[PDB]
Amino acid sequence: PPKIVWNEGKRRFETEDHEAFIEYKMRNNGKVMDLVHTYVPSFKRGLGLASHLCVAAFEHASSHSISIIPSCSYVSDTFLPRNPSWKPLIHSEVF
Ligand SMILES: [Br-]
Ligand SMILES: [Br-]
Ligand SMILES: [Br-]
Ligand SMILES: [Br-]
Ligand SMILES: [Br-]
Ligand SMILES: [Br-]
Ligand SMILES: [Br-]
Ligand SMILES: [Br-]
Ligand SMILES: [Br-]
Ligand SMILES: [Br-]
Ligand SMILES: [Br-]
Repeated sequence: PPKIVWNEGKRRFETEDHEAFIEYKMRNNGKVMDLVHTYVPSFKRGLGLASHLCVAAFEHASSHSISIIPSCSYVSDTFLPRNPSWKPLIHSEVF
């Protein structure tokens, strides 16, 4: 898979070239990660990056016992339905 890094200073997981990313906001004393925006430029489409970015964010949340708000339409409309094994990470009140 493509190398994804965690850029805390920009609240994002991103490709190493910074061009594709998923941004988040932390809430509730660091217990909830709101995935607010996934961005893949058109020239980087077709590489699975949106999904790889989501996996990186979900793995981070899972490892840290953080729940997720899937605010981003990619996360909610595409990633989660296609990857339902990640659904338990979603804050229960979201769904
Ligand atoms: Br890349
Ligand atoms: Br890259
Ligand atoms: Br934050
Ligand atoms: Br917080
Ligand atoms: Br709480
Ligand atoms: Br935090
Ligand atoms: Br793609
Ligand atoms: Br993509
Ligand atoms: Br996906
Ligand atoms: Br799955
Ligand atoms: Br399902």
